[PDB]
Amino acid sequence: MGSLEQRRLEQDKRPDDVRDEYDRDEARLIHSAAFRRLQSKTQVLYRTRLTHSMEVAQIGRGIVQYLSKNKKFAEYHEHLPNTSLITAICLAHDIGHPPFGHGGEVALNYCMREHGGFEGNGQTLRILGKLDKYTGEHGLNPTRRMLLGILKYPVAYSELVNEKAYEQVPDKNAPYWLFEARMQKPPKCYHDCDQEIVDFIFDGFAREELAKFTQTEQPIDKDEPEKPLHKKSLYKSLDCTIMNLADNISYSLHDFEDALSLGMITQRHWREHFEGKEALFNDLAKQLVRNDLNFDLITVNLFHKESHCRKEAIGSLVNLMITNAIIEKNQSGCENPLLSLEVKLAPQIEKLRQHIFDLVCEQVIFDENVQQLEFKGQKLVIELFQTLAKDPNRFLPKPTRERLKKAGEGLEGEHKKSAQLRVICDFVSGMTDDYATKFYEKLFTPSKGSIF
Amino acid sequence: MGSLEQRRLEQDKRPDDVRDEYDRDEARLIHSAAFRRLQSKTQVLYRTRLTHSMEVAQIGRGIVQYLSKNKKFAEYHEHLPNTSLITAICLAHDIGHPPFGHGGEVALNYCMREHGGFEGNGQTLRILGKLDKYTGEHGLNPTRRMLLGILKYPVAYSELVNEKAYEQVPDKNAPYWLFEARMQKPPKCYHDCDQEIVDFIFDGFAREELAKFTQTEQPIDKDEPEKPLHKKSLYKSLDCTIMNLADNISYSLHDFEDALSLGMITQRHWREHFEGKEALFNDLAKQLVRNDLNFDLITVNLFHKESHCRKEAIGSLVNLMITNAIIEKNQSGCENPLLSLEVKLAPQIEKLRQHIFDLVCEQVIFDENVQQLEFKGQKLVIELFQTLAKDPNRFLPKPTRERLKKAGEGLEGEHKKSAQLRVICDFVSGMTDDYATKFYEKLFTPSKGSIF
Ligand SMILES: [Mg+2]
Ligand SMILES: [Mg+2]
Repeated sequence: MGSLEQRRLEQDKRPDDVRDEYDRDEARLIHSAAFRRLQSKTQVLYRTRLTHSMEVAQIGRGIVQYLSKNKKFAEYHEHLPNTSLITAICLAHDIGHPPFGHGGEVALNYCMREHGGFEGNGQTLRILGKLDKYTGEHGLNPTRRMLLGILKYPVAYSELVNEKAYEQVPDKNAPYWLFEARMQKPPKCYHDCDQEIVDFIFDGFAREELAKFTQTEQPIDKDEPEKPLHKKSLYKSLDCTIMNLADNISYSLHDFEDALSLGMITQRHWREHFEGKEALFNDLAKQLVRNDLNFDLITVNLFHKESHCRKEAIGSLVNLMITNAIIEKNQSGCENPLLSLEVKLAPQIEKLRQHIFDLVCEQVIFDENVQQLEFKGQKLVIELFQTLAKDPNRFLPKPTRERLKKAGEGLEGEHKKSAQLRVICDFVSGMTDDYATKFYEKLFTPSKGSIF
Repeated sequence: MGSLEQRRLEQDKRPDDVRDEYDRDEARLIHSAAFRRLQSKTQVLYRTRLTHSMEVAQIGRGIVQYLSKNKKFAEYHEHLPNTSLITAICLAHDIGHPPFGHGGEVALNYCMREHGGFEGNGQTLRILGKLDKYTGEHGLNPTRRMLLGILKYPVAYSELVNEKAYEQVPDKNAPYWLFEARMQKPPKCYHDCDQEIVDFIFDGFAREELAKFTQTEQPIDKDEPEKPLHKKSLYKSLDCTIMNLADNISYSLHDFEDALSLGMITQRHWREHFEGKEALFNDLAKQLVRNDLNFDLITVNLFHKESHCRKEAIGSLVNLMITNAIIEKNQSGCENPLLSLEVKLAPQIEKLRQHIFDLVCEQVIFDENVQQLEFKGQKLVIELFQTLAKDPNRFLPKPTRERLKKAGEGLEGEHKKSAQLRVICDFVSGMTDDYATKFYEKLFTPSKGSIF
């Protein structure tokens, strides 16, 4: 089998470069157009995706550091990623996310219904492995282990999608962009047209390991037992578990901290969301003997006037989760360490992390005004994709027109159409929020737009 | 003397934390309000200060890595900073820069003429050591070595300023914000009101070392020999030399790369700026035997249609400077390694780096439209500072009103005034470009502004 430091394309380093291949991955990523676009992309609307990706990289390094010295896990030290690989994986995890976030993701998936759908994490793999113009046709040409580390869902769209969930009540009067977004969310997956990339990631493993590692589950009873739902992938690589843990800690605490600052989560919300289960903080305070973890003391410090009393509690909770990162084996039958080993929190810490994250989804993610803005990004992307798809040679830039022509060669009929719509999907998804707004305004908004 | 890992305020780590003090500095910085503000701050206007600071951190780590293995410099390996310290120093170097960049810096220095002036690098030290609300009154409370690493100019404003350079031809008809900005630029320095911070940084050194390390020079003949000019500090710490080298590589190549993309630097500009001295590339190509360094070959790749041919040359030039980082001793009489040792490029590489950077200043920094926008930031900040200074209790937020009251206590007369204007200067300088624009529009622009 192939090495983990192997790339799809041959790009050997000069003898002047003792940097390991994982550092070369970090260097290419930071100097890449896909990573620099994280500035003009916000996840909530304040906090940009670049800042979130840096905080996630910091948390992941702290996780890897904590594990690399805890001798209870000394048996697994050799399989931990290094500082450069965990950073590059953490800094790349939100690269594929489209403009306007979930509003744009639902939009592109709805437009690509007959052509493979769209999902952000799949586009992250698509950009990293092919789209980014660091190479001709191999993206940034990352190492096998880095590609595996960003593959959060190693199962294809077709193998996971349940198109019965897309079913809608007919409405002759509704425009094409007007629908319930929750019923058009894609499965978390990789795109079928990128199977070659996934083949490379998995050529360094035994095929029985691949079958066990790509196992899925059928979730049941989201509201009713017969409600149709997509299938979920079940397992991620070891490095991916570390990044996914850091990614959730930031969403649970750092987006919570921003919610306190903006006033979207009050102490009344806190004490009502924790009206029961004050032991989520208190019982932990007893076991670890940390008076700072007392529910009433940490509540006063979180909702304190002095900003140094809040950041001290946020950082205390950030440190509490990093110090409670355990590494177990997943219920996959895999014997490879990178496929069988998982990093996660202590069960009592995860209960507290989730319960803080649930208050964030309730007051921030599902705020009426936040959702109204997501729908507008849905309308904008749909209306932009339609127009770019109706006459792509009139509107698209010349290099994008070349890819669309190139994608259709050797293909005819419906396969040619899906391959060319994929290029348009990669063009729109690779837009920044302001670039997509300007592109919308040049095409539709009455008095806006300039030829330069 | 005191240790380099010592902080002004006592904030010892728990036994659960094996992170070194320099990693704790990196962790606090990333989760700090001052570092997160780098998203909404651009240096040129595209590339944000956050992205520039990440690229600088990457270059610095590559420099430290290259030096930590080159055995010609093995005698100095023990004095190199670690990965966390060089990152925190690189990620913090542009924290103090005000809104609208040099336009805002000239603005604040002009307003603070009688009250100590303003300079960005000084505010970086002021934020890191006192202003940031991570602690009560000690900022992020960084280690002594990190504070030293961001102290680019270890000489005070008063000791360097030449107020004859501020002299202006009288103009009764000109508004207060209308002046030549070049004649009101401050010296590169630290603010006199922050001498206590600088005292702490230097208590870990012998006083003779401090006198030699804080030596200055009087530059002569900017245009004419008798043209008045500020004095310059002469020496930086070892870690600061590494950060300052990375900071200049990014400005010389990464801002050059953006200039190619936006069309602000043409191949005609390149071949005319290099009409002579093609040997800046070619002679290096002969010594290192690198055909890619041929002037005509690298020109075709830099100004190529394929974006992978440009990024390959930019990264080749980024790698060429990192591989030519030498560490010598400065002409300071210092015997401490952190004060006597400097990191810099090979003389022939610096000639090429500077000559590329000169084309960036000519076509980008001094573009007429870029300068027109800088002046507008100058007008906006001046008009905002004046109004905030005329009635600070009517306009400033309550916490900022508390600091201004607190800064004036124990003082009367002109010293009280300068101390309270310093708080207003810290408030404006700590604004983001959009926050300062909204604050300007609430106060002056006819139909804009909301009470929320
Ligand atoms: Mg994320
Ligand atoms: Mg800089």
